[PDB]
Amino acid sequence: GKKKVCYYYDGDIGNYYYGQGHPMKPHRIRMTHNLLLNYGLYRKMEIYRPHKATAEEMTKYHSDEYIKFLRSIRPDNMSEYSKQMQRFNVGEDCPVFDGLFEFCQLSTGGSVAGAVKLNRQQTDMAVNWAGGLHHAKKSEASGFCYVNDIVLAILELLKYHQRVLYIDIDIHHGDGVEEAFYTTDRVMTVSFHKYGEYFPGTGDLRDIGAGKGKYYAVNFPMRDGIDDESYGQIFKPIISKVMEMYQPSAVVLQCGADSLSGDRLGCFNLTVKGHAKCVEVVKTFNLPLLMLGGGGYTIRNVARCWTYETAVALDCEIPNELPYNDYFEYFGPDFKLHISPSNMTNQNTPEYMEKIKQRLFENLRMLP
Amino acid sequence: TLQEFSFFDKVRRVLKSQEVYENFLRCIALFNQELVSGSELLQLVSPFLGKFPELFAQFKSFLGCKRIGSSYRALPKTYQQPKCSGRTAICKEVLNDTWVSFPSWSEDSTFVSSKKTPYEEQLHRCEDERFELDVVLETNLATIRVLESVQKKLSRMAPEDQEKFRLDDSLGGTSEVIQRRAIYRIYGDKAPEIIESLKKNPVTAVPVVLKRLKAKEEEWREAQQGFNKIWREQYEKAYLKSLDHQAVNFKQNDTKALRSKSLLNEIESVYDEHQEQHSEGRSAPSSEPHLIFVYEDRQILEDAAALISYYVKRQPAIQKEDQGTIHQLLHQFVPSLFFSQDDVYSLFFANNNWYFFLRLHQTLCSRLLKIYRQAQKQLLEYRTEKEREKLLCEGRRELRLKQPSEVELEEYYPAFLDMVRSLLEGSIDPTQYEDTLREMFTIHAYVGFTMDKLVQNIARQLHHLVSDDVCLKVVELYLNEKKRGAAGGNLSSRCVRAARETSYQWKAERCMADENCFKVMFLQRKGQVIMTIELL
Amino acid sequence: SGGLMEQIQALLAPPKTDTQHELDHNGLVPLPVKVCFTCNRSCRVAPLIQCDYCPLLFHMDCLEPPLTAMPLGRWMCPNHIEHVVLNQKNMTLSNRCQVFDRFQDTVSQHVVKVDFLNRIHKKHPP
Ligand SMILES: O=C(CCCCCCC(=O)Nc1ccccc1)NO
Ligand SMILES: [Ca+2]
Ligand SMILES: [Ca+2]
Ligand SMILES: [Zn+2]
Ligand SMILES: [Zn+2]
Ligand SMILES: [Zn+2]
Repeated sequence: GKKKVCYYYDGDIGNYYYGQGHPMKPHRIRMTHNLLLNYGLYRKMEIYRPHKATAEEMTKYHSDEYIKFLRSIRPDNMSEYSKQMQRFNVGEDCPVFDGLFEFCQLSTGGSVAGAVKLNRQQTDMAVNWAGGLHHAKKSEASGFCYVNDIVLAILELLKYHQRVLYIDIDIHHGDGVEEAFYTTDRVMTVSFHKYGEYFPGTGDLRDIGAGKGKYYAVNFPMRDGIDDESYGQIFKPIISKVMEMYQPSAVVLQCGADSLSGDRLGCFNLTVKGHAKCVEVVKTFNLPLLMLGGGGYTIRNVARCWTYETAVALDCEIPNELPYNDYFEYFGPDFKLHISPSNMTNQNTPEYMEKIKQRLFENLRMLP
Repeated sequence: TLQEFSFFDKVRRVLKSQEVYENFLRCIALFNQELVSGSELLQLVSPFLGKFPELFAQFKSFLGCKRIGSSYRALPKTYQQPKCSGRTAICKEVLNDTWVSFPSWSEDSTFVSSKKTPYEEQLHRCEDERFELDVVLETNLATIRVLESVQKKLSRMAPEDQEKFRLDDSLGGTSEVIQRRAIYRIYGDKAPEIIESLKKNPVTAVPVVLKRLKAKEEEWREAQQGFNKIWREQYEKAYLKSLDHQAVNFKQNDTKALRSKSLLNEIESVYDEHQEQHSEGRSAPSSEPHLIFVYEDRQILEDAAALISYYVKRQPAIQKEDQGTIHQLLHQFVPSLFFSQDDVYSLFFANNNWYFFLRLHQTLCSRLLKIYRQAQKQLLEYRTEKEREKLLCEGRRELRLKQPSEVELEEYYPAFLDMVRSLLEGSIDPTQYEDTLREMFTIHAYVGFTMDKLVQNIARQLHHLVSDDVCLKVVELYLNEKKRGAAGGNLSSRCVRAARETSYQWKAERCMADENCFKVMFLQRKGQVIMTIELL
Repeated sequence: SGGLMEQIQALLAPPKTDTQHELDHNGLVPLPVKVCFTCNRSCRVAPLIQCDYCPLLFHMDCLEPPLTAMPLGRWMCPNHIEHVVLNQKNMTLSNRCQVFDRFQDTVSQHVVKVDFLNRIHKKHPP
């Protein structure tokens, strides 16, 4: 039925500048919000301003030294932290820009507030598109991410929920979140990703966990050019089996949009409808769900995808015609909500997918 | 006994090599030294004999720091784990502490240049160009709003208190960086003096900063309007070409893939694979065809015949008698072979040229069917989308371009045929033809990019199919044998006429004893025609 | 090659007043052919990877579990013995190599290996 979905947005998130020519652009969130305003989706949704997360809420997973470095480093004093900058992997790939700590605070606070809201049972759906940074490690920055807010949100969720299930449909492997919970059975991480000469270079079929957390981490490696039909054919049965064996109490869904066709860094061939089919499938199971952002580097497609999933979570149907908005010219020349795929070859043959699915099923049957 | 000798004989025969066989011997010898248990022995021998159930059953009867995964390494035990201040009980009991996973790669970055057509790079560049200007503009506008709000607050209080009002480094906003960033961008090196003036004496300094910011905002807005005008008709020129990932590869790949030698190799390789399988003695019946293709519509057949006739009728080097002969071959004999004039089959014995012609004709028919199906799908999707979007309350459930009418959507396919005819005549340029096809069929248009050449190829085959006595003798032999009914007939009567069919094949062997002989079976089923070709 | 970036960055600038198993060159299945060990098919259906220890060609999908990407280095086919040696991962590669070379000088040994096979084969031990 129709339920309540808390929405977290801070007006200042769109202004933070990663640098010239850097693929990561917070501006996308702003455009997404703008689209939500011009479809009239603010009336059926509750919008909150996320509180900034103190360093004390970040040091629950990150070391105090790394957080102190993040809070201290500025573009005008890069000379006095060079060694530290080498140590914490802050530099070329993850640059130091103006107000990066405030960006991390807002992104983390949105997801932490959503997790607290879900714990208090004031809602069964919280959305934070500023979140979804899953590559950050305990004491280092990786993959354009500085603070791992997914781990902090799950740590907040664990205070009331015995089992938390995390699902990752970003094209990259969520190594930070999987590594944070590699040896525990209270969190199982499902990741669908491209594998083979690709960042971060982890997430093999045989990475199934360690110690007490064995068989509680599943990875589906893929090839170039997966499309909507294959993704739908292999996502629904695997998630159904995971939910029937694991029986979780809360779900955290990472909705990274770099797995769509035409992405500046991705290789897949999904569309907005096929991407949001996963949201529909997850929502079918009626669990406290926390939807997060993530990757996505073709800015217009990110806006389209995230506004469509926000509409889907509200059980609202929106027209295929884009309404007039502040960033309308981004969406030319068609000005449609849905996107068309390319005709790139799908290298994932049916036998490959069947074999990987069978291996995953046999791995899942071993849970107690 | 001799059973063990026979077993070893068949295994070294089936392994087809000495090195793999010797690896098997190394396995069994390592077992013989009592280092291998029986179950472990069979689990090691399973790779060698996993595809021969008989051999596997016979062998079973005869018998009667640490690292995990692939990318996780154990942390040192004597390693000073970085202390954390917020660790609660769940933090200690849940968080991983012993494995660290090292990225198993070094390549810095390649994005996806492998699959990013130059037309997707222009779109990316235009996007980043838009984003830079937009982010600067919106930072300026947010700072303008913040200063307007603080000025409105200031104007409402007592004049003896205004000189006592001050601002911090957030400058009235919720961020300590953004407003200073905007002021720095506006004022260059003089930014710190203006910032100190704003913090110390807001009353006199706010309006002048607001005026400067507003003037810069207006100038940047008009510049952005001009840049928006320029950025358009680059998206228009790049969008449809960015989604078509195969045209550049497809043109050359298809211009090669249709040569006679390539078609011959495509079946010679399959014949060699089947011959090797027969040599190894694997369980495969010796009656399956090497290649199988499907024709799913007769209308596509007469459309293709009409296209080929249209091209051939405008040929200067083909004489009127040859035009008539090709007409009889194309509109009479070929439909008879496909039985246009269940479980009813036709048998045909052909040389190289007829095999080439059949391959090319099947390719053309399949492509025409693909285009037709795409047009039908487009029309259906448009009608369904119209019906769906008509019934939409949108948010109540708590310029642009004019899409074509339905009539154009259903007339796309005849328009496509007219376009193919125009291209064949040479009245339309290949570039305009390709652009119209792309705008008509989006990402499935490339299927028709090299049609004319294909038709040309087919034409040549037809012409040669008249000039070579072997081909006319082949068709005459088929007709003479069909007059007896041995070549092709009902499926059940096969065993009734099988010996007679053998005679036909015999004659084929004595008519093309220096040339490849092809057995072609046309099987009709549920409105489709399956053409199965096997090389003798 | 006219890009708008220079004009935008100037307009926004601060006032700083301071071998054999592969397709031929034209693209053709080489003849005679070598086939996959699992399906007995050539490179036409899919590219073949060649084991560098034994002359066994394989398909990326015909393996179990299938390979996701091309192996960049030296790859080991699943039809060798060093896999059971890999069960114990503590020992280094030099000892493994010396153990293998302990049987690399009398490679035929056909009489003695059939003899050991029948010697073990007796149901009642001697
Ligand atoms: O989307 C991501 C992060 C992808 C990180 C890819 C790192 C390599 C890279 O492309 N770096 C880069 C490129 C241009 C400019 C600066 C850094 N995770 O989900
Ligand atoms: Ca993923
Ligand atoms: Ca786990
Ligand atoms: Zn990603
Ligand atoms: Zn194979
Ligand atoms: Zn090998």
